[PDB]
Amino acid sequence: HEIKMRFDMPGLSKEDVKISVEDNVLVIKGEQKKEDSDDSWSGRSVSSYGTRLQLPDNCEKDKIKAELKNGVLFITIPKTKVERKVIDVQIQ
Amino acid sequence: PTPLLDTINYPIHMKNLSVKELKQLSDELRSDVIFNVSKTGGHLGSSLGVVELTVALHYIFNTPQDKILWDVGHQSYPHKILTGRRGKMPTMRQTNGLSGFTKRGESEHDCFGTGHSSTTISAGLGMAVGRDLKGKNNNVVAVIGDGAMTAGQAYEAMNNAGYLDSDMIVILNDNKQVSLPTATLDGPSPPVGSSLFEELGLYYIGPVDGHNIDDLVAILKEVKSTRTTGPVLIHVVTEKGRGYPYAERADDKYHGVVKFDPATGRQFKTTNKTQSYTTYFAEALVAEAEVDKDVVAIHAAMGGGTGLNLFQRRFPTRCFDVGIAEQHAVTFAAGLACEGLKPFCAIYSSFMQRAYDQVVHDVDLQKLPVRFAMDRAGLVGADGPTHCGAFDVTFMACLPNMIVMAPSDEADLFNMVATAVAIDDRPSCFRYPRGNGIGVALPPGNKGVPIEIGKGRILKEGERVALLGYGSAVQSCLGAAVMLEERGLNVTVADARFCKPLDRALIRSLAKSHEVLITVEEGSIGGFGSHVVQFLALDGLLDGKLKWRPMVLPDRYIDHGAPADQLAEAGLMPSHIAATALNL
Amino acid sequence: PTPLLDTINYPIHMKNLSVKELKQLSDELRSDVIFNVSKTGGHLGSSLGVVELTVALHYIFNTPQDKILWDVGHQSYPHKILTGRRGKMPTMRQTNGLSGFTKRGESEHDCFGTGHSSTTISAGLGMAVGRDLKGKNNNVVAVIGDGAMTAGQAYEAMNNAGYLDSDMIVILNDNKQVSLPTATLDGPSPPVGSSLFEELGLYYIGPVDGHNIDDLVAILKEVKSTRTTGPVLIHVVTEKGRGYPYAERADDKYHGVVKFDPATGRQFKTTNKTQSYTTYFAEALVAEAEVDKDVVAIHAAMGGGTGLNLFQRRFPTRCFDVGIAEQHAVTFAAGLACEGLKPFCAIYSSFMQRAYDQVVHDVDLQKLPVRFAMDRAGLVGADGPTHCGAFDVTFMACLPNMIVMAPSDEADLFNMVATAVAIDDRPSCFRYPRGNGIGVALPPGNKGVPIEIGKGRILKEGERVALLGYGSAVQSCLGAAVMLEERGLNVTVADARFCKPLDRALIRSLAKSHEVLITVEEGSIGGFGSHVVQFLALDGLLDGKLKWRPMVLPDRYIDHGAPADQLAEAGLMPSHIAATALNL
Repeated sequence: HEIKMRFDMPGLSKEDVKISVEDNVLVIKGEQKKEDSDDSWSGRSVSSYGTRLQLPDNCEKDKIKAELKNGVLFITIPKTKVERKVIDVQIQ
Repeated sequence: PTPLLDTINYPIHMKNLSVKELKQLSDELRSDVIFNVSKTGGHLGSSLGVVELTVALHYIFNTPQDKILWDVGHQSYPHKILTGRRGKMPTMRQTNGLSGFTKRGESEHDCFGTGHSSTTISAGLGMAVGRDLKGKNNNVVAVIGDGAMTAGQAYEAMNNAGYLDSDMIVILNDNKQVSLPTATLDGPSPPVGSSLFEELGLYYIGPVDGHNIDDLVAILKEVKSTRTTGPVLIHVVTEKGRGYPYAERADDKYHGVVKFDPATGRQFKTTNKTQSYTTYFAEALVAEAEVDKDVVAIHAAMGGGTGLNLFQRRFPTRCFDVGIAEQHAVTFAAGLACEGLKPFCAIYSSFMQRAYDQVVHDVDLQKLPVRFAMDRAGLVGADGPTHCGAFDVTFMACLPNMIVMAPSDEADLFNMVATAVAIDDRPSCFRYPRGNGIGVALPPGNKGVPIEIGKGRILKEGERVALLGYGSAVQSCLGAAVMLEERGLNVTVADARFCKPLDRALIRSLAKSHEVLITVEEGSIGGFGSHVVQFLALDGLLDGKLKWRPMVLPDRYIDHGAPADQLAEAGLMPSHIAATALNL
Repeated sequence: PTPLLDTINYPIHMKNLSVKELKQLSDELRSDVIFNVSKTGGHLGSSLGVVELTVALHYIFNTPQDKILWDVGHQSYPHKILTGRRGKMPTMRQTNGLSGFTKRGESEHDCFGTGHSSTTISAGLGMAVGRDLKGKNNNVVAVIGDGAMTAGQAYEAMNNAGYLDSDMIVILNDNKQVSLPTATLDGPSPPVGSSLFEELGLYYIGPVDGHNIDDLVAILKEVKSTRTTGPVLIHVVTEKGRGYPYAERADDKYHGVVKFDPATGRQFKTTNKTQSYTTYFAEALVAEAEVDKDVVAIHAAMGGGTGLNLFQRRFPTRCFDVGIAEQHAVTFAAGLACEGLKPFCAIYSSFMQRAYDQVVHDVDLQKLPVRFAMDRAGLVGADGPTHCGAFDVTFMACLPNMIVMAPSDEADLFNMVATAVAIDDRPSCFRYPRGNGIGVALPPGNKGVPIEIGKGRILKEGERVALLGYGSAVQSCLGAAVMLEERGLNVTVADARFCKPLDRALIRSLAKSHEVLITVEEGSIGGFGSHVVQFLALDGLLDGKLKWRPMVLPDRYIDHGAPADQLAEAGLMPSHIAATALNL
């Protein structure tokens, strides 16, 4: 249904976190690398991952709520229904 | 008031119907389900909210073209109606009649016999890849509720599905998080109040409203012919109890509703003479929870079915809700049992096997202090063998470090809880049936007297022939003498409540005293009869040469129906027990 | 080359150390673990990547102040080192020595004895709420790998944790999705290639690099003293096999590495005379997979430990990877078994109980055609009772509709696979031990001859005394005669490979012919001995009055160590079996 995601991640690393909320695609690059500044702490924690949130309804733009880019990434964007609903992939 | 429904006996009849008449048909379905359930024992509120869906996925997808999969099967009432089983509802849940859940071995459209939560989406994925391996091009739909979203099988299978990209369908239910539970949940704890399953890899439509058949028909025909690629999951908004203004605010209060007044919801209050064991348990556990600090009970959403609501709001911090995940509980028990606490589990005799791993490894290898309350022992009565927990004496009592106890009445029920809450050097387990007895009051009225671990209990005097057993069985053993006691009391009855460690002293005394012995139990043959003869064998060097025949659950699955005839079917009405000795 | 490590025998020693020297210490740990494992049987690559973490969570959190929880226990080598068990590594995995996994009943810091995947985070949550209930203010850490992230207990327990907001710690491992498996996985299928479990309610830090102890120490001290509120989960990047340039590209190839050359990785090729049963199985199943269309094998990531890699890449679409979730498999079996297929499960005798629900309900109530390959029967040898699957004959053989079979050698192994792939009217199961025999070649070399369902097999001639049994046991029964055969062959041996349906004809013939009988099995007492006497009892009316003593796994958990002495410990070296009849 509608699209939502929060990132608890206390001390969300400032290496690479991204948000893009279109129709049924969504890229939510939530990431906790800690590769040099853990939160502000000494650590060579080489890491690699980002987050993906596709959506099984073309995410329309009725209500959007966002709180992010420092320690959380949190987004809520809507739709409901039909015309080829798939999440995490649209396989052929 | 059901015009359209007297015409349909399979979905081919309704294939050309229109949505406007589809809604009226769904309403007729609500009414027919209400009139049918008002006969007996129907898990109402779910199916009441489910009528809509049943309509949709019988209209769009053809069966047995498309292998549809429902949840546990409680909300299978509309499905059965629309699958050539409307005229059999006055016989559902009865003997020789319909099971209260989908049962594969009944009709060509009975796709996969459910009866345990979350045990379906895995089989649905299985059918999906299998049909893609036979080249066939079908659709496979798995319908479940949030009640099946908690357990493990659901999570693991759905992740693996999203991995395999096997073309399949999943259907989630109950947006408002009111669950879809096990059969005999009388009532869960009432609450006062997006599901990202993309990390599980599937496609997640819904929760759409499961209260306008227009919506669903404009979905499964519109996108989800085999053109669909990979797995899809369908959450649905469903007001459980929809269509019956009493249950509409009293769903759990009419979920497992007994034959009720279709006009007021009135149910039978005649059971107020003797209470159920499940009540006889939470009534009593508080008598140990008040006098003790760390007595905690553990349950997997079987509160009403275990009466433990007598325990929860009394001690709002010594009763825990884990959802329906018997595995996560039995360690969350042990995980507390290592804090010196005494956390004790109430979980149905059948529903334990859901967690038989942890009972074997995470407890008995740790010897942690966890007491188990195996509710619904053996013959559950009118819910089919998909709850016949007649293995508890088998899979538990084989473990070292575990103590197995089963009552005879409400007294012995709590005469032992005073023990299994007393001991915390190791784990133990309670095997109490579902039914009634003769119960003296609380340890106030002297019932909380702990008894020696591993001590039996002779309940009758009889020397030409012996008799043993426990669980509901010793009452039947009492009842076994009814055609026996008038024979000079050939029979003695010994409720050797301890299955392991056995009252090795009692059985030994029993052995040489009599010339014959007959155990009995409400379990398959891997339990008491096994252990007793295993002990009889080694002790046998003092002439383990007495005839011994364990009248256990015969090697078969006893169906739903009247418990009395289940005894008669399973060969456990007293006469069967009686006849056994009569041959000797 | 280990300066700092000869100084530490508990974390209090290293409390004041600095990160620069912490790294050197971790390196010394890599080297010491390599030199220790080069003695025997160490699950290397994980612990190699885990050294870093072990350091961090022994430095920051104090024990038994903070109840730390590891995964299955394979990567517990560094932990044991830093917990007063560095000097015992030359005795780990041996008799009387250390277990290869964390074992609560050993040391004050042995927090909760693991041995099965995902069975920990639940107990960690349990300890968390328990300590919050005793008023104590500690930290509880659960370390697991992605290998434990797949199963059910993990998902359910972690959801329930995120619900309860109980202050606790979780630690995930292996960012690159190489798993943390069961003990005896010789090799998984090599892949060529995040969680956001905040929806489950947790807090999810990582995967950070588990290759700079600086990183982790700047985390657990910096945020995760008890000031942390609720549960937290710690994924970690760990190159399994880190620190050993051979396993660094050959982790699974040195994961369960036997005593190897610390300079080249050389291992013992001496086993090339007779192959293991697990090889003797996937070698052979292909001889039925080539001649048949829908023969499919099912495994929960026990490929190498089941040899089924001989099956996977040969038939890239008839061998399936389900992760380590024995539940999701056994129905994904049945879910395929309803498509008329013949999907057949290879799952360890102990690891079955993880799924004993579905075997009871989702199969035997459906009578679906699923054949089980219970690998690692009973005494697993050098991995402790946390794999002693000596219950398979108990929990399975009690079910109606299920056929129980166990081999004697490679011949009978596949003489029966020709049966249990032939029959598909119902389910069946294979109980084969781990070890060796005397194996004639494939059905090419005449070993795939199916045998009558429920037909036993007399293997020796002997009339004063009988003998039975199956699994590895009949070889020992053969071996039982070694001190017996020279007594006029009092002994006959009957590998009655069918446990249910029993060869009721054979046992009957055996009964009256001899004056004594002795069964034997590699299972706890709820199995063959139980069923045989259950059948002996009812058939007993033809004088079931012959002495009978089931030498089964005694009621105890047999530890890790040498399989031969495990037989000696469990009373199963031939002399024990021998002595039994000798009393008569």
